[PDB]
Amino acid sequence: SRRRVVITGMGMLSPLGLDVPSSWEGILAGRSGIAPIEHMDLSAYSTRFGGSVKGFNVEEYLSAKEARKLDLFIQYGLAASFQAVRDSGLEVTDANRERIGVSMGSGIGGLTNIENNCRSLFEQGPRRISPFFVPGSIINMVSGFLSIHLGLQGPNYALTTAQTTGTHSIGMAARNIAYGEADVMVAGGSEMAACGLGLGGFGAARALSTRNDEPTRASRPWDRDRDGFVLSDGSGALVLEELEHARARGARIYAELVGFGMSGDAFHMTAPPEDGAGAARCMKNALRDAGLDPRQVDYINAHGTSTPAGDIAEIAAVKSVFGEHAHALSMSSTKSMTGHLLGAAGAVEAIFSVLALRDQVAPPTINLDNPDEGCDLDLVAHEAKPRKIDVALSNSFGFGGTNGTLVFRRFA
Amino acid sequence: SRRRVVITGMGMLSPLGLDVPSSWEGILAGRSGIAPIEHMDLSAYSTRFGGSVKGFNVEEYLSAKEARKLDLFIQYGLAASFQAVRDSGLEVTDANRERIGVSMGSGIGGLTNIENNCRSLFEQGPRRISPFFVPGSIINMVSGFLSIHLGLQGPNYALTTAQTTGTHSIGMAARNIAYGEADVMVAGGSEMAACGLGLGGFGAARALSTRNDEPTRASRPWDRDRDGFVLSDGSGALVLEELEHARARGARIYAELVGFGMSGDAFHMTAPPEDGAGAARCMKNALRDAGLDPRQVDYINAHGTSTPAGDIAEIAAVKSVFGEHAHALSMSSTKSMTGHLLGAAGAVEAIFSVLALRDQVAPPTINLDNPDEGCDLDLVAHEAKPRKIDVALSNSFGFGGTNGTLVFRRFA
Ligand SMILES: C1CN(Cc2nc(C3CC3)no2)CCO1
Ligand SMILES: C1CN(Cc2nc(C3CC3)no2)CCO1
Repeated sequence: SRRRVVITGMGMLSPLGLDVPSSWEGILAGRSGIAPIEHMDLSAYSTRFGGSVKGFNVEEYLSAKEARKLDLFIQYGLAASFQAVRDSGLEVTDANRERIGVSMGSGIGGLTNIENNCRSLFEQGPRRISPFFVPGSIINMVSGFLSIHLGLQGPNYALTTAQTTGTHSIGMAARNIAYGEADVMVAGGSEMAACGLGLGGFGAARALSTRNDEPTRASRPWDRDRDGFVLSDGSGALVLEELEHARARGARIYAELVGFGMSGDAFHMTAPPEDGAGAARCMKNALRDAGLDPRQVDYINAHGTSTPAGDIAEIAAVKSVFGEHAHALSMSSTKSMTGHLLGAAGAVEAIFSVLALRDQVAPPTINLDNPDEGCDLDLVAHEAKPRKIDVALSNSFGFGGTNGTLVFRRFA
Repeated sequence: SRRRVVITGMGMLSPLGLDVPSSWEGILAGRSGIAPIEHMDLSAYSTRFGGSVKGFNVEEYLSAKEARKLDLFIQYGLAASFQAVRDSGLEVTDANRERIGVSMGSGIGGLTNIENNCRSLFEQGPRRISPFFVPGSIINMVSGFLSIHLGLQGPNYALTTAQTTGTHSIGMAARNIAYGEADVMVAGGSEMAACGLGLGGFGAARALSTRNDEPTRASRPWDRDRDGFVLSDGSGALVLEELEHARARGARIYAELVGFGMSGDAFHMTAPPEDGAGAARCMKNALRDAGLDPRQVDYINAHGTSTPAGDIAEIAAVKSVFGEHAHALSMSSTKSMTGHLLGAAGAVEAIFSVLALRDQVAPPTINLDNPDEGCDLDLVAHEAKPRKIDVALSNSFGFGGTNGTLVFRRFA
């Protein structure tokens, strides 16, 4: 029968920090991680800024010899995973290594690497493609390389569900533990899509904010002057652990993961439905999975991408699910500060959701100067709000009409 | 406790045929689908051949306009999925659409699309990138587009576990049904990595057969003259269904999915351990999942990629798991005929395993002229072998040491 799942370790790279604590300090202080991109010439692009990881030192984690072989998304994924495992205090042994797995996901994985090897192929020919190109670029190699370095012989896999990837990765890893397929899972996601193909591709779809002259104000979820999402890089990893296994070894437990929902919109390849029907189905699945009265929800970390259609869909979904209680809970988008980490958005946001529970504080939606038509909930505009939070919900939506919800609550 | 999962529909594109029965006919006749790759200049490449899908007409499935938006891997995935759903006779209704989900995966996804947009990007800059570039290229758009086209509102996700994708997709879908998260899932994988970056990428790692003079002899699993895998394209989709749901509507049931195993080697990024300790744990895990003794297994559809290290690891793994029954089971690599469909390998091989149960026949390992040192099992050399098959295993082992086993059993 179904076992309980707790969070015993967390790790992160974000535009606000090279770990969880430094990232969280920025979240609570309403700091923006968004800046003109310096690694390349974006003068031909309609968007020239995003959320870069600043000062990442791969030699805190990996040999320069291994690092050279791996795309930044894999480097970021491993850094976050190592942080999480260290933070858990878990010791891997011959006694438990078959029961510890990994589910670290990505939207596109090694797009920089693919672009660079494409450049080689077109300018020089196939003989200049790296021998490390495939294992260094494909999405499942965070899971792969992590398992190799730590000796994890449990379930080893990777999700790719676009902007929903991190939430799905965490939820399904929890199910692995819940149903007895593993006792421990490292789960989350990593993204580094800030190359010509990523900024170009989202640019061609007009999905990105073009506020090049004021990048820290670009990401403004529910604000009437929003004009698309801000592209950001990084990684979130959590150590998920069966409750009795955590109690047995004396683990510090951050919070309990009580609920997971998925649903398909079955609406459109890229646009969410205006009424938030699929998002509402997903949150209800998750609240029923957690055995909760919806009025128990104190805080929602919204998907909150700063797109016109996405942001209003979410208000509509929240109003439909929570009715009058929609006015009592706090909902915020940390994407106001971090931008949109795509495959990693759900993973960093699950971590902010857990910290919202630890510190009893709703992070702000910065840049929310003029809430749009119908965006009349407590959206924690401008400044962090200390408040009672027993239950926190993290939403993600993505291309293909793919929805995820995670429900966390305090553990004592 | 757990619900029972059966297979009520199958769909396929392979190097042998544009559907399951035509592909299966090729398999039982020992036909090769491998040939020099056409309409692509491979002069500068060490490998010039592969398993291509021949005569695929996407307009049987999609309008020309919707096909132009989608990478070939997505087209192939949708073809297999639409075949599988039509094969099942399932009627999607408002009453059941929330209970029907999709998990169609890929190893890379849209390399061909990415390669052609790199061309535009380097030659002309970002302004020639298609607006449909991102949604037309990302791995979760087979699940996305299928869900939208058929109105499927159940769990909607995509796996990417390299050469293990198809096996994990089917296994995890089976779990969704077993634990009551869905009543029906369309599951499997698709792949089209026959571009410069795919042939070039694998070529640079020297992973491919370079037997350009005799492409149909290139794929020769456990033969002493094998020299790497053969890159192939295509798709497999299965309709997985809870047993009482299949029986209520009078579905034709091909077989029962009784077991699913996952394991990580935690060994090497691309090579398996020589003893196949990983594949052995995964098979043992799948038999335990099915409540079956190794003695009950009759037929194994091997990973059998025709790589020196992979083929011999699988022999060690089978001898270890099965002991004094290892010679009594038949084990064949259909990759001897199809080549390696990468993320789709496990999907088309699950279908071949199901059909082996229906037709009571072990497909051949063609080109097994001179079994290697230790390759003394019943590998079904050269020709199909009619026999008693009650239980069939399908193995997948991939980059990152990610392993998958499915266990199928006759139904009645
Ligand atoms: C999550 C982020 N993903 C990243 C991405 N992929 C692309 C191009 C190659 C298709 N540009 O950026 C897209 C899916 O959603
Ligand atoms: C099964 C196929 N996988 C996908 C793949 N990626 C590549 C090049 C871009 C790196 N070619 O194919 C890799 C291994 O798993």
